[PDB]
Amino acid sequence: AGMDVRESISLQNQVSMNLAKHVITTVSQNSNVIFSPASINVVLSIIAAGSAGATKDQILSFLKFSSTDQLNSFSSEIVSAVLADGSANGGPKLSVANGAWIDKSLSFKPSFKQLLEDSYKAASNQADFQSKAVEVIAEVNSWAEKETNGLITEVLPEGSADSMTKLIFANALYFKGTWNEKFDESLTQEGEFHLLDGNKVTAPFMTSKKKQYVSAYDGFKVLGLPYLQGQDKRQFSMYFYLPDANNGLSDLLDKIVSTPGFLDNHIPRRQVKVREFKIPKFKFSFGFDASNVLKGLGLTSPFSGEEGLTEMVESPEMGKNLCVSNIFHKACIEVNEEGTEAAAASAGVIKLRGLLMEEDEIDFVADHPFLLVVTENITGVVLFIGQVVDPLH
Repeated sequence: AGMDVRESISLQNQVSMNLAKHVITTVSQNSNVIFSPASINVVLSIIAAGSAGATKDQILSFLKFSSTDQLNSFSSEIVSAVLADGSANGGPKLSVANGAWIDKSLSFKPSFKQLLEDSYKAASNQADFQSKAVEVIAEVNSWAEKETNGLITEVLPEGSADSMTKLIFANALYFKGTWNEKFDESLTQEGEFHLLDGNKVTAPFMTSKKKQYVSAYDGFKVLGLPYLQGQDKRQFSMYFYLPDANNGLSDLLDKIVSTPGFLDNHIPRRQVKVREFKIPKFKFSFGFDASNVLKGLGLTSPFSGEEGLTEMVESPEMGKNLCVSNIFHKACIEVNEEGTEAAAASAGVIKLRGLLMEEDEIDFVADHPFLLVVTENITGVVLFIGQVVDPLH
């Protein structure tokens, strides 16, 4: 067809929430999740580019773009700019690891290797999966560690690739940002978090008396926490989606998944007065092989010998029945008090106005499971989706 990048992104983000739903289905009740839909979609764009026929088409439709050219450009023009490190300019720190390895019984078309290098800044290599799978795993891990300056350490789990492994992708996204408004660490206090299994646990909750970006909706609330920008043009924020009910998470995610444009429509844009305001600290990483959940969402062709990836390698006999073995992804997230030390003080106009008006106050107390979304606000691109079901792990 033909379509605006804004609507592409809006469609993608909805599919991404359903992907998040399916990932959550594969972990235990109390397992935290964090992953980067953008990075996943970067891999799928790479795969589309090395494919054709019903396979190219199936991925094209999954990703909401009409051609491989559209994908390629959206990646290099938009996604990479969004995924670029911002620390040099005072914005958040981001680091990306992006690569493909194929059993050395094969070889990529030189042309494919250049596309990966140019539109994607992605490595491509051969490996001896057939006889040295254990070494290849360590090699890929060392490589990812090198690409992320030691930040991400183990994209492939032990025993994840073997003598049958033919084609893998390894992808990682590290992000660390300073809040636009620090929390006073002196105010952090222990408190009860209510687990989905019915039990409670004691955990550090941050608090504040400053005004917050919070909106209430039917059955849930949303909090936005902007990241310090510096000279970075991008504007990152983290959003918290908090069901009213302690066990409401699953239903809230069902609502999100079934409502087109949900994310575009639940962005709190006004700082309002909070009465009770509690945010649990948390810090964790999360990794998975995307191949199975994607098959679950019906994106089956890249992983089936049926069609294959005939535009990726050189031997048409090898390219026939060649498919993706694994898509290894790793992400990590952290929430603490750290905010900018360089803020200009506020004039206090709105505070003064409050001495003359009756401003309505609101609670946002995240003492139970909530969803997480990290987005770049200018493009609307989503860096991370996650769930915090247990702050202590």
